[PDB]
Amino acid sequence: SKLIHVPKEDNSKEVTLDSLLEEGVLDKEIHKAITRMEFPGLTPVQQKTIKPILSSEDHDVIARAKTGTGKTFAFLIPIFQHLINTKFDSQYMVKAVIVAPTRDLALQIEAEVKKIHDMNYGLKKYACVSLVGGTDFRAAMNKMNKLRPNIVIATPGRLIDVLEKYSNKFFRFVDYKVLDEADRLLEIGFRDDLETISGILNEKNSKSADNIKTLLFSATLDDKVQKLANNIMNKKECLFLDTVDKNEPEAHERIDQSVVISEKFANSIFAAVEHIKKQIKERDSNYKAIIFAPTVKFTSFLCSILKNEFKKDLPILEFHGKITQNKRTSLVKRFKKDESGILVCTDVGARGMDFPNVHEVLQIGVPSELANYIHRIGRTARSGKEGSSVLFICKDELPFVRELEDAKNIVIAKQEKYEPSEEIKSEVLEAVTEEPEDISDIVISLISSYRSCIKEYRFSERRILPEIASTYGVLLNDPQLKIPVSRRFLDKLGLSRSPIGKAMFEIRD
RNA sequence: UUUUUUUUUU
Ligand SMILES: Nc1ncnc2c1ncn2[C@@H]1O[C@H](COP(=O)(O)OP(=O)(O)O)[C@@H](O)[C@H]1O
Ligand code: ALF
Ligand SMILES: [Mg+2]
Repeated sequence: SKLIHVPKEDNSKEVTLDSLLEEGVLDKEIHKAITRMEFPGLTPVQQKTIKPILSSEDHDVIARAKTGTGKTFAFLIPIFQHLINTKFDSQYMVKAVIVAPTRDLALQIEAEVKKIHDMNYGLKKYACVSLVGGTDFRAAMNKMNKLRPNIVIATPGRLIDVLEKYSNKFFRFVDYKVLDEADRLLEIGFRDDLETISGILNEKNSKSADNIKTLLFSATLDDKVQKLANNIMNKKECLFLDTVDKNEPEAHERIDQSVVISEKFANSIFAAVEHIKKQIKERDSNYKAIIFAPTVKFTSFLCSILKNEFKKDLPILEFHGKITQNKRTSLVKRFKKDESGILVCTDVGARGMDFPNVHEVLQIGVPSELANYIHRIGRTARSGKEGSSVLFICKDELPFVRELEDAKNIVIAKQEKYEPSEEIKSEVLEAVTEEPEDISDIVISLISSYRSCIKEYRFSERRILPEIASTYGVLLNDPQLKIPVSRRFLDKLGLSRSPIGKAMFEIRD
């Protein structure tokens, strides 16, 4: 299919809510809802996408725009307009399906639809239901039946669950599907799900297999995503609407990025603690920050340390995929409203989540994928606000920083070294209540996460894996102590003949 | 001794 590039333009005419109303693109009812939100104007991605999405041209749309620049309303506004344009046709049926890679993001998008409803009660007739895992299936279906929604927001697993059973009842008249965080949804482990979803919707569509228009949105995408999305794009033309220059870095330029380089992975823990201590003092506890970590077990560990250090000064919130969904949703609601606090999380929170007025993003170690560096730091400096980010890594993780330069043109100007005092080490370690077995579990989770990104980040296996493993000895305050394991466990890892394995583990069988 | 997410509360 024919890809049509519409690159970034400097001196193009400003599109406004009024201009779109006057032009007949937007109806008064959606104009009213968005005007009442009192935004200074429409963001660049909103100006670029609203009219093309609503065009009668037989095309799909790909849109790229930086983190926090209003991509959500860029698709929600034209979706609502479509519902108004076709309001007397198939009025009890789902016309738009929006898919997101995390449950909390799907639920946030639903909350944004409700904000549109609250600014104009006349839009409540275009109802919305979320279909996400970790919620009661029957309760959600009762809501589908009661509200007969025109908009569904979903995560892939639960959507497939519902579609296998109820595609005929609600989904035979879909006109749009949206992949939010599109590049994430087309990686391995989501791509097959999106192809399943797309196939069902196309097969069940009452008009034709190519009726559905597909919209892809992300801060991180290019021409390669069209290839990955080939099996789910129906139309003969695809419009690529880009608000970022070809060679311009995808990271938001307003973020003051820095990197703090330690000799050892574990030292990044002490560096982050001292950094947070300094920010709390200098800002007089007026501090809202998000700190990312590589694994669930390490995130939980890091939370314990930060509570011991800082619970007297700020709330510390624990956010990852093993937190119950009820608690995930409640903590997201709280951290959205709170003026201060520290959110400690995995990449479950890297993309999409909009927590207003976060001052700083912190990272201990590397993200789960290169693109998530851009999204992680993009949790700050949203909707025209300022922000800073600090990457805490060890020397053996430096090839990640080089890959950011080579692959994404991201060059972090501020770089500094860190070495922990014996005082901070004692302070942090003495409060740790985890047993050795728990510490082993935590460090092993890190070994596995780092092993999976060696190729992508061009790490030296022989250096990074022993360094990560040595965290066990650092945390137990004995640097020659290796991780005690069995022979069969070493065999499962495939390291029973490796010198790398001998450096990491002691066969205490 | 589940590396980040992602149905199985259908
Ligand atoms: N036109 C606008 N002007 C200012 N802020 C906006 C505008 N549109 C949306 N926002 C706000 O910007 C924030 C980030 O939007 P979001 O859609 O989450 O960003 P993205 O999806 O591009 O990362 C939200 O709080 C949203 O309400
Ligand atoms: F691009 Al986003 F939250 F969707 F930063
Ligand atoms: Mg978004």
